[PDB]
Amino acid sequence: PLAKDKVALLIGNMNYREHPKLKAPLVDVYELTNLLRQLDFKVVSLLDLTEYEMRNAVDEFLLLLDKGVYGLLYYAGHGYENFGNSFMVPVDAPNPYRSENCLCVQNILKLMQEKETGLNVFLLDMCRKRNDYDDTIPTANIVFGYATCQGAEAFEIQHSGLANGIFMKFLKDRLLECHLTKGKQALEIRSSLSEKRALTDPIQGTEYSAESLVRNLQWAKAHELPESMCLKFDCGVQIQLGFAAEFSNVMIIYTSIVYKPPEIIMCDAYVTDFPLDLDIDPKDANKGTPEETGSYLVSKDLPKHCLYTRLSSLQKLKEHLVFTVCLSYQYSGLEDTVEDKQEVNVGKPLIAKLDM
Ligand SMILES: CC(C)c1c(NC(=O)Nc2cnc(-n3nccn3)c(Cl)c2)cnc2cc(Cl)nn12
Ligand SMILES: [Ca+2]
Ligand SMILES: [Ca+2]
Ligand SMILES: [Ca+2]
Ligand SMILES: [Ca+2]
Repeated sequence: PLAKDKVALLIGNMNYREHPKLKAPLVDVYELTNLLRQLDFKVVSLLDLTEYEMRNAVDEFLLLLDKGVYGLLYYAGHGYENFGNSFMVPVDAPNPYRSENCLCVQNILKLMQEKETGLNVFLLDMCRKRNDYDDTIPTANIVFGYATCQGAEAFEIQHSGLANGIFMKFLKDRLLECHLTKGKQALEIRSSLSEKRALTDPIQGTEYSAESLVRNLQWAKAHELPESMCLKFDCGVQIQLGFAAEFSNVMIIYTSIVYKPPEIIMCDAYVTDFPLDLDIDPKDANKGTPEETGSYLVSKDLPKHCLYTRLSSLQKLKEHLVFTVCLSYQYSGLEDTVEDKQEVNVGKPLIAKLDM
């Protein structure tokens, strides 16, 4: 068959405020978005959403689900279940959980089933609490997937490894064209298909469509990365300031000295003074690999020799992304290093441009 569009939303919640902090979602969201973009999906990938951010994100995904489109929703993070109703827990949720602070899976699912979409895929990779087992209880083209592990230890053991994410295996094996570890865990996959649907089905391809143009530009607005800069410093140094997206809400910056002038024999440069809403620890800025910042991106896909800084949390940017690049310089016979600065405005990078 054909897809009228291919749209995907991936949420990975990790940095929980009142609950144990998970680690696996970063990896598996990155890997699955890589897969999905190779399958022609436009993808949003958001780490660490609070209830409000998470609800706004899901609502705009649901607003893109239209007659004939193929929609994938993926969640990883803490979940709970009560009485047949499963809940995705946002990172700001209190302890104990409540339904009031959480997004109910079944509500998203009944809204996905409403649309007359050509394929709905909804995959959940939940860490349950230890004792939170299933309860005693009494369409469109749909694939529902639901994985559980009991406890963060079992979750993080089973998700340890590269490439071994349950739903990425499932989609590769079953929707195109990892040892069992200790603990309690479960997988549920349910499907109802009128005809065969696959993620490799062509998009119904338009030369001349306003609707297609709107869909592409609405997503592309949320993914404008800053136009990489080279800063002139008046002492004759030039510092190159480069950018990369790791997620829709995570940007890596990389600073490098592109040259020193004749008179300067020692030079060093770095970034500081980021917006407070992003909560950047400066010990996790200015590192000598992007791996040291906590990025999936490596020093062999990002360019060499830079100081690397990871700006996560870009959806929390109230205003403009503004920072100071600092220079240290030392003249050919001088006893002391000179310091210099310039302030950079970087705009509203990535999902920060939605301004919500
Ligand atoms: C419309 C487009 C950008 C889009 C989404 N939109 C959002 O995720 N919107 C959002 C809206 N608001 C907040 N937010 N509220 C407060 C702080 N952050 C966030 Cl995180 C996300 C979501 N999923 C998809 C998939 C495709 Cl394909 N496109 N797309
Ligand atoms: Ca239960
Ligand atoms: Ca993994
Ligand atoms: Ca604002
Ligand atoms: Ca001095």
